[PDB]
Amino acid sequence: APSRNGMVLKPHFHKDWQRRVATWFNQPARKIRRRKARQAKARRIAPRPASGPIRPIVRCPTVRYHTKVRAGRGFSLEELRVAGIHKKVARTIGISVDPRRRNKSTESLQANVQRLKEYRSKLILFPRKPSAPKKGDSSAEELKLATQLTGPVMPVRNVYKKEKARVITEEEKNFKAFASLRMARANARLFGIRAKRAKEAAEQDVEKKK
Amino acid sequence: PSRLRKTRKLRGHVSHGHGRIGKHRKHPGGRGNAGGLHHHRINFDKYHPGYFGKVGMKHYHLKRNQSFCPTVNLDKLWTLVSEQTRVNAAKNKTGAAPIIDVVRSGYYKVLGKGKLPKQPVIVKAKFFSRRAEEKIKSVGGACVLVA
RNA sequence: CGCGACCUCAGAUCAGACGUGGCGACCCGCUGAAUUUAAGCAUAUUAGUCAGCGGAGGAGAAGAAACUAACCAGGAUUCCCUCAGUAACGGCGAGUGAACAGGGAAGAGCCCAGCGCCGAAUCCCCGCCCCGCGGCGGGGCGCGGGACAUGUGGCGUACGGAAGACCCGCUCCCCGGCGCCGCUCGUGGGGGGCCCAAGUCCUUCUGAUCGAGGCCCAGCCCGUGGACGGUGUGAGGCCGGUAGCGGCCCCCGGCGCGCCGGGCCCGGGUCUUCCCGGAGUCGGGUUGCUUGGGAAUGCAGCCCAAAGCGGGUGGUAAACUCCAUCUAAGGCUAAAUACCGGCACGAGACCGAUAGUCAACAAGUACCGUAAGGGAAAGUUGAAAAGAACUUUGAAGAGAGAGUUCAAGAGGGCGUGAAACCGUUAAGAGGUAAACGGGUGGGGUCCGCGCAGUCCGCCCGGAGGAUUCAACCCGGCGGCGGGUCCGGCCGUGUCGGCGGCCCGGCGGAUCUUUCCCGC
RNA sequence: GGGGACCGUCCCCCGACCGGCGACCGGCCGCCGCCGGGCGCAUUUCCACCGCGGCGGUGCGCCGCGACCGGCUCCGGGACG
RNA sequence: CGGCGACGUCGGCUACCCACCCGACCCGUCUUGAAACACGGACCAAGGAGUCUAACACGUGCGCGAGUCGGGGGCUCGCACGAAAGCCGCCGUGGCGCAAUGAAGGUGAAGGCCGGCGCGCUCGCCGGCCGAGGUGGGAUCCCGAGGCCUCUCCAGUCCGCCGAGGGCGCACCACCGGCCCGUCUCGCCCGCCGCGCCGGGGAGGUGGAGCACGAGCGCACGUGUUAGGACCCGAAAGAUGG
RNA sequence: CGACCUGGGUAUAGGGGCGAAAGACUAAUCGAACCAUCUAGUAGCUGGUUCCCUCCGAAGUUUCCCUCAGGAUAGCUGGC
RNA sequence: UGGGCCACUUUUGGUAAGCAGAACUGGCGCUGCGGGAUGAACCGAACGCCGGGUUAAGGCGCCCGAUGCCGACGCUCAUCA
RNA sequence: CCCCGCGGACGCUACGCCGCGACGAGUAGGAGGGCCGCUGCGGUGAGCCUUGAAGCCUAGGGCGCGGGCCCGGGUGGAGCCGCCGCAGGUGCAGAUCUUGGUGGUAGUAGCAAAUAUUCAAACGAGAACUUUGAAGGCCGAAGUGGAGAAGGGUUCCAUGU
RNA sequence: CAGGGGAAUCCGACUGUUUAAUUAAAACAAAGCAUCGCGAAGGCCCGCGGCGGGUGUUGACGCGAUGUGAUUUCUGCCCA
RNA sequence: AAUGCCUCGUCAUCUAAUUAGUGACGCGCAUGAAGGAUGAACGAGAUUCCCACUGUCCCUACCUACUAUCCAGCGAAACCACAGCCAAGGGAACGGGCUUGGCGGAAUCAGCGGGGAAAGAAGACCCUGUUGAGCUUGACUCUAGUCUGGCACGGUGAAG
RNA sequence: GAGCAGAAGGGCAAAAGCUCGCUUGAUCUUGAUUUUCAGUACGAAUACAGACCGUGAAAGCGGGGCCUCACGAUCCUUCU
RNA sequence: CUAAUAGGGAACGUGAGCUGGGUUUAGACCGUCGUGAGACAGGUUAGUUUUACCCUACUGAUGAUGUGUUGUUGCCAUGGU
Ligand SMILES: [Mg+2]
Ligand SMILES: [Mg+2]
Ligand SMILES: [Mg+2]
Ligand SMILES: [Mg+2]
Ligand SMILES: [Mg+2]
Ligand SMILES: [Mg+2]
Ligand SMILES: [Mg+2]
Ligand SMILES: [Mg+2]
Ligand SMILES: [Mg+2]
Ligand SMILES: [Mg+2]
Ligand SMILES: [Mg+2]
Ligand SMILES: [Mg+2]
Ligand SMILES: [Mg+2]
Ligand SMILES: [Mg+2]
Ligand SMILES: [Mg+2]
Ligand SMILES: [Mg+2]
Ligand SMILES: [Mg+2]
Ligand SMILES: [Mg+2]
Ligand SMILES: [Mg+2]
Ligand SMILES: [Mg+2]
Ligand SMILES: [Mg+2]
Ligand SMILES: [Mg+2]
Ligand SMILES: [Mg+2]
Ligand SMILES: [Mg+2]
Ligand SMILES: [Mg+2]
Ligand SMILES: [Mg+2]
Ligand SMILES: [Mg+2]
Ligand SMILES: [Mg+2]
Ligand SMILES: [Mg+2]
Ligand SMILES: [Mg+2]
Ligand SMILES: [Mg+2]
Ligand SMILES: [Mg+2]
Ligand SMILES: [Mg+2]
Ligand SMILES: [Mg+2]
Ligand SMILES: [Mg+2]
Ligand SMILES: [Mg+2]
Ligand SMILES: [Mg+2]
Ligand SMILES: [Mg+2]
Ligand SMILES: [Mg+2]
Ligand SMILES: [Mg+2]
Ligand SMILES: [Mg+2]
Ligand SMILES: [Mg+2]
Ligand SMILES: [Mg+2]
Ligand SMILES: [Mg+2]
Ligand SMILES: [Mg+2]
Ligand SMILES: [Mg+2]
Ligand SMILES: [Mg+2]
Ligand SMILES: [Mg+2]
Ligand SMILES: [Mg+2]
Ligand SMILES: [Mg+2]
Ligand SMILES: [Mg+2]
Ligand SMILES: [Mg+2]
Ligand SMILES: [Mg+2]
Ligand SMILES: [Mg+2]
Ligand SMILES: [Mg+2]
Ligand SMILES: [Mg+2]
Ligand SMILES: [Mg+2]
Ligand SMILES: [Mg+2]
Ligand SMILES: [Mg+2]
Ligand SMILES: [Mg+2]
Ligand SMILES: [Mg+2]
Ligand SMILES: [Mg+2]
Ligand SMILES: [Mg+2]
Ligand SMILES: [Mg+2]
Ligand SMILES: [Mg+2]
Ligand SMILES: [Mg+2]
Ligand SMILES: [Mg+2]
Ligand SMILES: [Mg+2]
Ligand SMILES: [Mg+2]
Ligand SMILES: [Mg+2]
Ligand SMILES: [Mg+2]
Ligand SMILES: [Mg+2]
Ligand SMILES: [Mg+2]
Ligand SMILES: [Mg+2]
Ligand SMILES: [Mg+2]
Ligand SMILES: [Mg+2]
Ligand SMILES: [Mg+2]
Ligand SMILES: [Mg+2]
Ligand SMILES: [Mg+2]
Ligand SMILES: [Mg+2]
Ligand SMILES: [Mg+2]
Ligand SMILES: [Mg+2]
Ligand SMILES: [Mg+2]
Ligand SMILES: [Mg+2]
Ligand SMILES: [Mg+2]
Ligand SMILES: [Mg+2]
Ligand SMILES: [Mg+2]
Ligand SMILES: [Mg+2]
Ligand SMILES: [Mg+2]
Ligand SMILES: [Mg+2]
Ligand SMILES: [Mg+2]
Ligand SMILES: [Mg+2]
Ligand SMILES: [Mg+2]
Repeated sequence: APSRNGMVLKPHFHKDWQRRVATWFNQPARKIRRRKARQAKARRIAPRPASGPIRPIVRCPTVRYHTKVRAGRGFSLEELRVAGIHKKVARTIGISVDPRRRNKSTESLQANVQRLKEYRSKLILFPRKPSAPKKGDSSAEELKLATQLTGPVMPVRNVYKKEKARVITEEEKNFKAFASLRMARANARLFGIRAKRAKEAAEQDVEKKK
Repeated sequence: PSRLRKTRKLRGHVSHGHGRIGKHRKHPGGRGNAGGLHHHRINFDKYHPGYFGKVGMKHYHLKRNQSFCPTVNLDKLWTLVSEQTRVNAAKNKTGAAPIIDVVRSGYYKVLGKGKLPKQPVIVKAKFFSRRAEEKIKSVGGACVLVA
């Protein structure tokens, strides 16, 4: 029964919740088990980066996050094509590849192939047979310079262009920001109906003139 | 701590604070928000007006990201840049005005609550209100739109 | 009117294999209520839950878009945080209720059919020889059988592919083994076994001690070991253990080098010419269930029933139009995730024998029910049985002596041994049932070092003793004060910044090569 | 992208002036106190004993009595207007 | 000031028994009313009933504060304690707060004084300042004529107290204005790459859980309400499978 | 001497059976057996609800309710 | 808490009721104490543990505290006072 | 400028101490305090204890308004408590409460369906009940007789207690 | 060992059966009478389901469903 | 009348006396025809009368067996706030307790049924509950089965 | 002492009654208030304010009936 | 018949005293009512009547207190009548 002022509360406890309760007493043990598996994996892939393959630069989808850049699933096939990397050789040298991602623009496409070129330059390729180095890498570059990289390979950062203070032009001070926004909304709202009315007026004009 | 509660002070009192006449019974009045229109109507009308009935248009598959537009007022506009940006511009001999990109700071719309200090500034934003643009132009600044 | 070939079937204790049943905590497929809430109740809720049925594995399922989106776009699945008690559903009542984006754990991709090309290139079985037995393979042989053109294998699968040319690069894989590995890697990899510090020192308590004092040296001895348990108390040094990138012995396994043996076969770029897809399926109607999915989210039944610049989706039914996005109706796939059953462990601010599992014990036992099923009670002598020899009364049970023990006022349901209740002894009392509150009195049991009643400060007098008092000197140590007497400094400013982007740091939404590595 | 300059804070220094020596510390002094050792060896100082001693405080082993003072109260006499 | 004091007496008694006087019906419970001829209670022992989770609300304590919070993850010999603690900062994603209002499209919180001008037309171009208006109360604070002193005086030296009046006014309250969003009524202007069935503005009412120089966030505790077995015990029933 | 009595074997099983019919009988259970589970079902109704002292201290009334043995609401109460 | 009940007075239905229903104030419920022999409500008075004094309402033959006053004036005889 | 005296009570856990004035009923209910009580954890008491812990008993001594607590005596034989915090499965007279135990009733109701026993002897500690003998009776062949089915499961038979 | 008898009234024809554990009856049954359905691709009925199953190894002198209740005698009117 | 309220109907008969029985009457509250009316035999069926018979009674007595009783042995249970002498008063309006009075004398045995509003059972009557269940239907909402139409299985020929 | 639609009460005379004439204020709107009241709603009512009208020569009066009664949420539907 | 055949109370006295005819369960019949299940202050028939051994009361039966023990013979308080 309600009593004086309060909030109308609707708890979702009508459905025998006590038989399905997830406690978290194994959380500290799960963190230990995950940490041990991470360490074991890093030992397994000896000089390779401990995190995994290099991921591409990717812009987040919606209008809430399109100002943000993160790491994607894998480099697209167009990026590998213009970087000169075979799509089957890429995975063996630690480049993740996503065959289902396309490139709508050239700015993101060119930014990811610069990423691939920089990674390819930073890569030390051990010879398949250590006695015979065929095309991999000089022995000096891998004698002691090869260490296990920690963290994401070339971590993705959000860069911000710094705008230098400038003298405001007379044309900038005369731009009407609110009026332009209101008129842009109205133009998009009335674009279709204006085109229909213009077409209909053309129909009435030709039939009158004829 | 169970030692700080009324149950320790109610030991020896037969009714445990719930009365002898009306007692403590299971659910007199119903369970939950039962009878909000019949015998709890006065409570619901008195404290929760508008509780019953539909109002407005329903919209399937609302995506809150589409309408994401955080707003910042003019009185907090200069906090988005460093104080050094501000003091250098104030003592600047030339007419150079710093650029404040509110989209970089995480806002899309610039509202016009408060007042601005009297020095020009270029403000980049997705949206402006009418009075926010009016006050920015009053201090000699400019409003520039970004997408 | 026989003999053959095939097709479709049949039998066999034919040769060789496979399935069944259990467990079922977690997982997959179905089926599926009502109690309950709505203060009644029928939709709703409970709940796609309990019960019912089937099927697995160490995980399962899912899973590489007929996806999300509408952006400057993301990019298999699964799990966590958040979205969010939100959009939405709902006698729009009670109530119910996701997803996308974002951040993380993990991260891995692929294979057919079809279209085509290649003398079926393919596979199974049975014999023979050889190397080995370990999850039975390799090699060779068989004018040895069979499968298979009603389609095996190689190439190849939407991320396009193939064949020819032209150019460039010869680049190097897998498996089984011999010798040795480094040996594995948070410090041998795993399993098993056997071991590794130091008081039973002196004096004492006690039934027994692990108790209590002590152990001059800087302090009994060891300590990388002072966890724990046992031992007649309560023990780091009595014993097992504990610590240690301690030791020794045996067995098993996964990473390389030299070599052995076998298979082992061309890759990329450009141009040209070709080739490209899953149908009683999609989709539509209707019905029933289901969902947050709302003019219908998903599933299924019946009816209709496709197309190929097509088809699906684009969360309000429909037509036209543009655009975006994927490519259904075939298949596999680790990880992160789950785990009230099992095997083996560790721990706890939990319970302490009416508690905690029903079960601390010959407990799913005894016992009950025809059966399905129901289901207890019940721990403790003592350090050691040293478990009472022997004498005596009695037919014995049972006693009296004696004896063991620290104790039987511990005597085999025996640690302690409350209350209710009972026997006896002692004291008191008694015809208004007892019992009770207040006030006294009498008696009694105890208590009081009770029984000549405190104590101690100063002074006076008496008779005695004495590292003997004040004042001075020497030394030590304190307390307080001193313009800073002298330093050391402390707070606030105060300048050359000589001093810190080399010869001091960290930052900055401040300006720049107008000297330097990317258009 | 690097390297610079600038700004803001800092961390050490080279020095001075300012307020203090503080509850951040030492040395010198001055005063004071305590302790140890000498000297002082007796009308001083201290120690213990006795008086049925006095002045204070507390309190009488038990049972009792009296006195005056003050607070409250109930009464009774006497006298004046 | 008196008496009395060891094998008999002295003091004590809450406590043991007994006697007497006065008072006294058996508790719990429901109930207007119980000693009730109302129900439960033969006696004793042990057990036995407002709990935990989640969500709100308010109060209180703590830290930080226009912010706050790492709770999920990760890093730190992986581990007696330690499943703890510590740390991250380009792990703050995110939650809550910092902005409201409308069904929505959407829109979205600064005024006051002094001046010259169109016409100081209920007003538009600017200037200069200041920076949330004003009225009535308002703790506190500030000024303050006049008094308060010494053995006494002609005449000021330094500050302490009382003090009529006056002033600035915290928080908060009442009221009047002002601003933002919705919706009416009236009306005239302005803008231009789109000259539009375009966009903006004004005045006067009225609807809002608003603004008007933030107060929140996290943690802990208490109380109240609620969903859960829900303070404990209790149906007649219903369903599934045997 | 009969529509007779009776053993054993069989068949029918729970909203079912079987009944010369009484709602009879169906393992001492029948106007819906027994067993386990859903289930600690729900109860506005009955019973109980465990230490001490101090301070404050009620209501049986208003309005609405398929409300009349119950609630919400105002009142009365306490605390800060 | 949302069952009330009682008394003076006003008051409705009823022949009436220790009946049913209202108004006002007080009480009981929630409250003990002195008195009414006894008693939820009447009369007095409300309450910490006590000593002394004095009262209220009510009493003062004996139970049973207090008239055991040389109390005042009348009235009354009841074989149900 | 105190000094022949070099001296002068207590206090103030400030969450403490002191003073003055008024007040004190209480169900349901609320609040505060608790140096009231139970169990366990972190600290602390150079805590207690086999020269005797817990528990229990007690005409023993006391304290507190009270919840309760301290101390003496006895029994017992191995662990326990105070203080500062923390945490609860934390306090019982009731629930026709649960489990266990025990009373009065009460040496009471009762040991009364189917006719019935008696004598002697033996064994034996012991004889109304056993055994033997002698009588008197009953079942009366549709039996209280002799055998089986179902069911029981060793009850069968000896010997001993 | 081993019937008291007689005159009547009500009910049920009789014999039989029944509420094991309060009702033995006048209740049920019964023969008799009457009505209804059905010719098998059927009537009546079971069954979650099968062209499944019972009546049915049956066929109108049969099976199934009702009412009344021996004999005798009657069984009237009404199809709104 | 097992069916009639009024009703113990009215008349006759049976008796000393009959709300009973039988016979009769019938505007019959509210008899009546697959059930009405009869009718032998039958009946642990309901009723009235008569003969006989008797302890049913007047009106009780006596006897027998087993008990009860007393004893040896053995040995429960129900129930139990505390208990247990009354009159009146008041009081939840019927007290064992309270007030006022009457009074009150250990421990017991056999009986007894006045009280303990005795025990046995959370009244089954009655009401309430937004508690059920068995049954019914002209309640509400459904449903198995059935009747019917359509689509499919589902084809080949002709007449209309 | 009549009438004012109706129950009753109030009120009313060159009225509020009767008869004529013209009409549609029984219209479009925002708030405030009163009544029941919890100071919630509905219903009803009062006083304004802004339109647009009616009537009258005008002052004015009128957003129904002289006053006290004559009525209705959410959800859904339907119209504007 | 008689003198008369008065009226009443005691939980409408009296069911662990009886009986069980009536009312008032379950079986059944009839009439009326109801569509029906079923109902009827209508009629009819058949239908389990449990416990005392406790306390008191009462009825009887031993006893008990006081006269030193013990016995015989007696008195009458009181109660009944
Ligand atoms: Mg209380
Ligand atoms: Mg209690
Ligand atoms: Mg209603
Ligand atoms: Mg074979
Ligand atoms: Mg319900
Ligand atoms: Mg309910
Ligand atoms: Mg219900
Ligand atoms: Mg299941
Ligand atoms: Mg299986
Ligand atoms: Mg799988
Ligand atoms: Mg799969
Ligand atoms: Mg694909
Ligand atoms: Mg939220
Ligand atoms: Mg659901
Ligand atoms: Mg990761
Ligand atoms: Mg092929
Ligand atoms: Mg040990
Ligand atoms: Mg040890
Ligand atoms: Mg050792
Ligand atoms: Mg070791
Ligand atoms: Mg649409
Ligand atoms: Mg147990
Ligand atoms: Mg025990
Ligand atoms: Mg014996
Ligand atoms: Mg002993
Ligand atoms: Mg013992
Ligand atoms: Mg004794
Ligand atoms: Mg009660
Ligand atoms: Mg009552
Ligand atoms: Mg009581
Ligand atoms: Mg009574
Ligand atoms: Mg009773
Ligand atoms: Mg009761
Ligand atoms: Mg009882
Ligand atoms: Mg009991
Ligand atoms: Mg207890
Ligand atoms: Mg941590
Ligand atoms: Mg963010
Ligand atoms: Mg003001
Ligand atoms: Mg205002
Ligand atoms: Mg609240
Ligand atoms: Mg419960
Ligand atoms: Mg139901
Ligand atoms: Mg019946
Ligand atoms: Mg239950
Ligand atoms: Mg009640
Ligand atoms: Mg009530
Ligand atoms: Mg009354
Ligand atoms: Mg009450
Ligand atoms: Mg009161
Ligand atoms: Mg009183
Ligand atoms: Mg009195
Ligand atoms: Mg009186
Ligand atoms: Mg007094
Ligand atoms: Mg008197
Ligand atoms: Mg007297
Ligand atoms: Mg008289
Ligand atoms: Mg007082
Ligand atoms: Mg009080
Ligand atoms: Mg408890
Ligand atoms: Mg108890
Ligand atoms: Mg006997
Ligand atoms: Mg006998
Ligand atoms: Mg014979
Ligand atoms: Mg025989
Ligand atoms: Mg034998
Ligand atoms: Mg018959
Ligand atoms: Mg007949
Ligand atoms: Mg029979
Ligand atoms: Mg019977
Ligand atoms: Mg019978
Ligand atoms: Mg016939
Ligand atoms: Mg027949
Ligand atoms: Mg008759
Ligand atoms: Mg007769
Ligand atoms: Mg007749
Ligand atoms: Mg007929
Ligand atoms: Mg009496
Ligand atoms: Mg009852
Ligand atoms: Mg009952
Ligand atoms: Mg009700
Ligand atoms: Mg029902
Ligand atoms: Mg109907
Ligand atoms: Mg107007
Ligand atoms: Mg009017
Ligand atoms: Mg009677
Ligand atoms: Mg009886
Ligand atoms: Mg009786
Ligand atoms: Mg009878
Ligand atoms: Mg009957
Ligand atoms: Mg009829
Ligand atoms: Mg009979
Ligand atoms: Mg006499």
